[PDB]
Parts: sequence; C-alpha cells; structure tokens
Amino acid sequence: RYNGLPSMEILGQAAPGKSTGEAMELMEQLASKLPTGVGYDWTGMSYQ
Amino acid sequence: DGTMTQEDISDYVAANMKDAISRTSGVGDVQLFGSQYAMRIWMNPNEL
Repeated sequence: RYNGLPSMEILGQAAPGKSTGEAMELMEQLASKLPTGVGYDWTGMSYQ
Repeated sequence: DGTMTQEDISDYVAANMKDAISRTSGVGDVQLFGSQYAMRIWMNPNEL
C-alpha cells in the first residue's frame, strides 16, 4: 500500500545515453493509457 | 448528474479523499461534514 491505497512498486532505470528526467516522462505517458481507476506516483529517489 | 445522493457523496469523500487530505503538508485536522458508509443491520423486534 502507498499513501493508504493499494499499490505495486515498480523499479527500473533509463537506457544508456538517456536522462532519468526523460525516462520518467515515458513511464508517465504509458501510465495514462492504463485501465480506469489506476493512477501512479513517484517515491524514494524519484520524489526528490 | 444526480446519480449519487447525500449518503453516496459523504462516503466517497470519507473513503477516497479524507485520509490523503488529512496527511497533506499543513493540514492539522479534517472534520468530515457527513459520515463514511457502514454495514447497517436494521433489526426488527417483531421478526426477532
């Protein structure tokens, strides 16, 4: 559970010669095409 | 749209909105103007 709601932690990283910033943007894009009632958030290192 | 009644609106606020708002930066206390749903067993003295 994350911030009181059911969640599933997904780790990962950007490919070589790619920024963390631009890797995260893609994850966000993909995450908007997911089924209804499903959101996301950034935690740990991605939050800061 | 007039699908959710006063009861339904109060539940969704208590279930989905209240807890996250109460843990938000600067929010000291959150007074719910309504009540969260509960399993109401409305008993009958004649049938008992």
